[PDB]
Amino acid sequence: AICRYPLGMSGGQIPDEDITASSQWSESTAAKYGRLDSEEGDGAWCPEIPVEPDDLKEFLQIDLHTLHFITLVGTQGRHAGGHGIEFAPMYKINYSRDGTRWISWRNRHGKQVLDGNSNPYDIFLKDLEPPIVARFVRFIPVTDHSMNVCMRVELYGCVW
Amino acid sequence: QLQASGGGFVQPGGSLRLSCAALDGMGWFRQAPGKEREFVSAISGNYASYYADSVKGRFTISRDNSKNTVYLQMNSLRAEDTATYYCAPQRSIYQSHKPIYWGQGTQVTVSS
Repeated sequence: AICRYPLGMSGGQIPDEDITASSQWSESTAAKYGRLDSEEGDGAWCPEIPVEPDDLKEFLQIDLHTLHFITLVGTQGRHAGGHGIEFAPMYKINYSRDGTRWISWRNRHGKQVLDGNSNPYDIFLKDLEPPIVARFVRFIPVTDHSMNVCMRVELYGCVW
Repeated sequence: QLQASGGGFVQPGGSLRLSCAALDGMGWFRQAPGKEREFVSAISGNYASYYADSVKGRFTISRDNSKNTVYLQMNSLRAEDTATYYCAPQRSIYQSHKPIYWGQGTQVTVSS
């Protein structure tokens, strides 16, 4: 219903150690930096870019530890105080309850891929219907050409 | 290095258009006296335009390719908008660690 609470990415409640990723371009672009509204490091999480439209092998993983309801997600690019250009034009959500068995989130219609950002600055809020029940959430940047992506995220929902 | 111009004194509620010329990634920044440089707006290169929450709706950015100059129409100007305005080229992470050399920036005073 109305459980759109920030789960801890910008606030710091989800600590650094709980945020992992496939790869990182630099230490300053590490997974931990992919927190919504953060300007620390080089401004976001950036993998050893670019993301290949055919091989979507890159991801940002958040470990929530307990089982949550994820009703909404929020994404941003690498604003880096107006000097950054990068963002994910699209992404897909993968999720696990045990960290072993991964489920691709799919809309009521059946589409996997969600529309991402249009710039590195503005937060884009994408609702999740059906809502996700997970302990682990993965954000996979999705593209149409080999482009450099960067992300800052936030998960919204409540605990079980 | 880019050069900004077109500033001056304006009454609250007023309007002003700033100019900039010497480069796809391009941004508008301002320095209020006693404050650090902050982002105001940027035009990417499907040309995507974005504005700081503090200037959303009130300000507009547009790139001229017949004059190789980017403009910033600042409508409904309030006191808070008093600063020295600048423009600089945006960079990819691959160029993030390269020094920034700013250039000329015009004074904009929004007083009654």
